[PDB]
Amino acid sequence: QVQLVESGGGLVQPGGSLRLSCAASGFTFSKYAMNWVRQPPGKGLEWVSGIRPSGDNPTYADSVEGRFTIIRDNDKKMVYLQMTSLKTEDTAVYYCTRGYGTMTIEGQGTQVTV
Amino acid sequence: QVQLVESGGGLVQPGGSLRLSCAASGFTFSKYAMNWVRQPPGKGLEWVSGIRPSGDNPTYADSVEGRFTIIRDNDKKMVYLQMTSLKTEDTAVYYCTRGYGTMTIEGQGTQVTV
Amino acid sequence: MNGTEGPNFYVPFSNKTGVVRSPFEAPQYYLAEPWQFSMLAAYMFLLIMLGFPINFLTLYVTVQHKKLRTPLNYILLNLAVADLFMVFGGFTTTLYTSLHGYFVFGPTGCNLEGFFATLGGEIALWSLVVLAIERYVVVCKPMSGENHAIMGVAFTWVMALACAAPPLVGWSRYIPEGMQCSCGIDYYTPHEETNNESFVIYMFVVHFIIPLIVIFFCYGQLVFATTQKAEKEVTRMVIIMVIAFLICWLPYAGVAFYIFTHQGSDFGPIFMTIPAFFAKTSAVYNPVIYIMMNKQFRNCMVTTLCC
Amino acid sequence: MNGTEGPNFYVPFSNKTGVVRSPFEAPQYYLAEPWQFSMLAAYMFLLIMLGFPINFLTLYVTVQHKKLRTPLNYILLNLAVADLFMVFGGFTTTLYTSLHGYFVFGPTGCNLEGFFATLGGEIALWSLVVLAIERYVVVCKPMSNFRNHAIMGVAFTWVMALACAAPPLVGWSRYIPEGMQCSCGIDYYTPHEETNNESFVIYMFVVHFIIPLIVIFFCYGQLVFTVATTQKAEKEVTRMVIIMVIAFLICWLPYAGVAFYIFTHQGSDFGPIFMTIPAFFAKTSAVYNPVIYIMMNKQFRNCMVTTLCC
Ligand SMILES: *[C@@H]1O[C@H](CO)[C@@H](O[C@@H]2O[C@H](CO)[C@@H](O[C@@H]3O[C@H](CO[C@H]4O[C@H](CO)[C@@H](O)[C@H](O)[C@@H]4O)[C@@H](O)[C@H](O[C@H]4O[C@H](CO)[C@@H](O)[C@H](O)[C@@H]4O[C@@H]4O[C@H](CO)[C@@H](O)[C@H](O)[C@H]4NC(C)=O)[C@@H]3O)[C@H](O)[C@H]2NC(C)=O)[C@H](O)[C@H]1NC(C)=O
Ligand SMILES: *[C@@H]1O[C@H](CO)[C@@H](O[C@@H]2O[C@H](CO)[C@@H](O[C@@H]3O[C@H](CO[C@H]4O[C@H](CO)[C@@H](O)[C@H](O)[C@@H]4O)[C@@H](O)[C@H](O[C@H]4O[C@H](CO)[C@@H](O)[C@H](O)[C@@H]4O)[C@@H]3O)[C@H](O)[C@H]2NC(C)=O)[C@H](O)[C@H]1NC(C)=O
Ligand SMILES: *[C@@H]1O[C@H](CO)[C@@H](O[C@@H]2O[C@H](CO)[C@@H](O[C@@H]3O[C@H](CO)[C@@H](O)[C@H](O)[C@@H]3O)[C@H](O)[C@H]2NC(C)=O)[C@H](O)[C@H]1NC(C)=O
Ligand SMILES: *[C@@H]1O[C@H](CO)[C@@H](O[C@@H]2O[C@H](CO)[C@@H](O)[C@H](O)[C@H]2NC(C)=O)[C@H](O)[C@H]1NC(C)=O
Repeated sequence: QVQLVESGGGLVQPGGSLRLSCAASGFTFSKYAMNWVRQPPGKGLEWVSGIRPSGDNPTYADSVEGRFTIIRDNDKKMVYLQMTSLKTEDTAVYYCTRGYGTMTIEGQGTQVTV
Repeated sequence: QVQLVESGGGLVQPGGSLRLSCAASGFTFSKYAMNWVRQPPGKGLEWVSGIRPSGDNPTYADSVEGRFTIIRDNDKKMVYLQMTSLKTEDTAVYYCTRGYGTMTIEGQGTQVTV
Repeated sequence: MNGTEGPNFYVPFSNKTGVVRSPFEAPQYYLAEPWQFSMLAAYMFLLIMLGFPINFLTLYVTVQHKKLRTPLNYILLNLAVADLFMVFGGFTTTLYTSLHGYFVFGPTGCNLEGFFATLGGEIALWSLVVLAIERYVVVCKPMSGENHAIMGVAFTWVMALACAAPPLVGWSRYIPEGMQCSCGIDYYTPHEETNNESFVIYMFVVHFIIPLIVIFFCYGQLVFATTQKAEKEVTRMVIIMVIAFLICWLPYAGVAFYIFTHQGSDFGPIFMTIPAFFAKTSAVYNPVIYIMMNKQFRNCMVTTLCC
Repeated sequence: MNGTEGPNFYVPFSNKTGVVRSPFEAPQYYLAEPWQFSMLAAYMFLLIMLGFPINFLTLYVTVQHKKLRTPLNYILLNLAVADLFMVFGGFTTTLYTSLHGYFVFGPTGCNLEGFFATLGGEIALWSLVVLAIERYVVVCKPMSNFRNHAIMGVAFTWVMALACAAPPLVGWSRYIPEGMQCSCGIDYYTPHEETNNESFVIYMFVVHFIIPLIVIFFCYGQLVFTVATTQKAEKEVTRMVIIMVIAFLICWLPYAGVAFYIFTHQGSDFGPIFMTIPAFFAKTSAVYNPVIYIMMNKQFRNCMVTTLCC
């Protein structure tokens, strides 16, 4: 029975910083990949970042190219998104999806209001 | 070059009467049938009445069953719609269509406001 | 309000209920039961299914052999060509339309269905005119081979396009028939501007009566050794080819006239669709005779198959 | 990302551009050129076109004649049945999907395509296992006076083929659009651990590939030292069993290879043409099998013409 926690996030300074979390539970974590996807208040979901099961090669969108950075912990079953040099348009609800897709398990995420 | 006139019609008493006209020009008139179709201000076209090329058998909608009556003049190329015992919902723009269909050639029409 | 006329179409169903719609927009399942549309596709599948192999074999075998260059074989190759034009040009469209229940392709989609349906019948008709004349020249011996045959085969396409092309030109028109799955000449609406009224006369005169006259005019001549036995069986096959053509196309041609005479009358979607789809057996039955009756061919067919 | 995974599907194309969509919703013309989808339908048409007549004739002729009741004919009728199940069950769906460019039917539409594609191959595979064992019993003569037994061995093929093809429909493993998103097959792409398709791929490559091929070459290895008139007819038909395998190997290896390649290199960089080419190539299984049965077996050919030329 799958359970993805969506810890980390809140009110942050324009041009500040914030570290997100995603505690995975109820599946072979290291056996597949995880992504980050956000919900802007207005437009549809933006695929933020992604990373392979091993964690070797992370991938980022052009929107958050270099500013954001992704890393995962296989032992603890966690996925992080260290967001730096934020912007007003980064305000969104962040979800951590499985596989390589924008299909969001659970919900709620984390309202990162910049 | 086809030309259907849309004479007859105007402001009428609730429960009054009115005789419509439809002068046909630019086709073999008696070789075709003709219909009457109205445009209610709100909903789509209502097929009012119809009649065969010979004029033997006229057909009326349940809406205007018995109240309205249709007749045509092959010699003069005219189609009439004697409307009697009118109602508020009879308020519409009346068109006289060819064939057996609600497809209206561009026409002046006749705004019969009851 | 027996039928429902539109710009493109004519639906044989009263729009008193309000249900009637264009067959170039939505499916026409209010006309007939939805399973009957599947039954069309089922029937129409088997026409395509037995269409290609029988015709392609008949096309291949005839061309492959340097022999088989008798007028009979030229015409029955010409049919094998036209029958494949029917299958791939026409039957494909109507089989797909039967699934959806309406010409989802559009008005142009209707033209394809009606065009090759018209060609198929006319190329079969004008071919029987050729076969009628050809046996008169040899049997009765009025005027004492290869090149002459190819001229008479080109004749069939010249006359068939005289019938099938003008609808596409815009004199007359192809319009969905019956269940709104097949297409054919407009016998329904006068559409005087299109002038399809005059075409129907032209068609029933030039592309029906005149052919049938020439056929029975030649057949009337033959009312009063071994090569003549081979002549007889092949000249008998010409009769069987006509017998089949008459059984096939009369019903559709009859209903086509019935509607043309009784325009705006009370007739359902099954009225026309049954003999219309029945007449699409023209693609398959023709070569089956050419195999069945003609022994000379059958032998060579097996030669090609069993190399 | 390299590929784009979804609930139902996995598209072998990066969704960096934003263009990627579900093949159970919109057409997948961003994967390959739209004419290539028409080329699929063209190819896939001819499979249906030559599928029914060759198989139906092979089905009819065999049943019509009271003769032709040798184990060979039972199996090659069984194929003629399965090949028609392929044509009407599978090929129809993929030919229609090729037109639209996506499974407009839906996830259930994908199951049909993948099911009869899996049956076709497995019923062809397990039939070659039967043919391998059958000629060992007669030629090498291990068991004397032991030739209804055939019908039991034909029922064997369907028992094993459904062991492979059914579970995806049950929900262990799954059928998923492959390559251009026109065919369907077993999920080699996503781990799908909840579905457990990872374990199925082992099960499939073990039980429904390796074990069959072993039994085939195990029997073929017996007739290495080996190789009256009925034995000449045996030889040609035993040679046809070899040609039947040779064809099967040429047909199914490429797809089976790519299936393994993707299973090994899950999430790697591979385009839609990678899998679709050998996948559609492997759908010739419906047509080639009977063509051999006509071509090589003289006994049948004669009877075929008898039925045609009544
Ligand atoms: C490949 O990558 C592309 C990248 O774009 C991706 O496309 C996106 O797919 C996602 C699906 O995961 C789409 O997200 C949805 O968009 C909905 C709106 O989309 C239309 O409208 C917008 C404008 O608003 C247009 O720009 C767009 O073109 C569309 O026409 C949006 O409504 C969805 O979000 C709502 O619903 C979800 C699910 O229930 C919910 O979780 C959200 O919270 C949200 O609901 C909100 O709720 C509040 C409270 O009730 C309500 O007040 C508020 O109005 C709602 N929010 C909104 C926005 O109305 C969802 O985000 C996304 O649109 C696609 N992008 C594009 C370009 O349209 C593909 O899916 C990827 N391909 C694959 C298959 O991998
Ligand atoms: C068989 O008979 C049925 C009987 O209804 C016909 O169906 C009607 O067809 C007419 C064709 O013109 C439609 O008329 C048009 O309706 C539009 C709005 O319809 C939608 O919105 C209304 C609410 O506003 C809904 O109730 C309705 O269900 C629809 O969803 C109008 O916007 C159109 O007006 C515009 O065009 C006319 C053209 O004459 C102009 O005069 C106007 O000024 C304006 O520009 C128009 O009136 C009608 O809506 C249809 N009804 C139905 C069922 O919705 C079939 O067409 C007929 N079938 C055949 C084959 O003939
Ligand atoms: C998309 O697929 C490609 C392969 O088709 C992925 O590329 C692979 O990336 C990994 C990680 O960087 C490479 O592994 C490493 O290779 C180096 C050099 O050989 C080796 O020294 C390391 O120990 C490690 O094995 C891998 O070689 C590479 N494959 C090739 C040959 O290109 C790519 O990561 C995928 N993209 C994503 C982000 O999904
Ligand atoms: C629909 O067609 C039927 C015929 O199929 C028409 O019925 C005929 O009506 C005329 C009078 O107009 C009678 O003289 C005939 O005897 C009727 N025929 C029979 C035997 O039913 C009918 O009128 C048509 N409907 C309309 C209104 O066009």
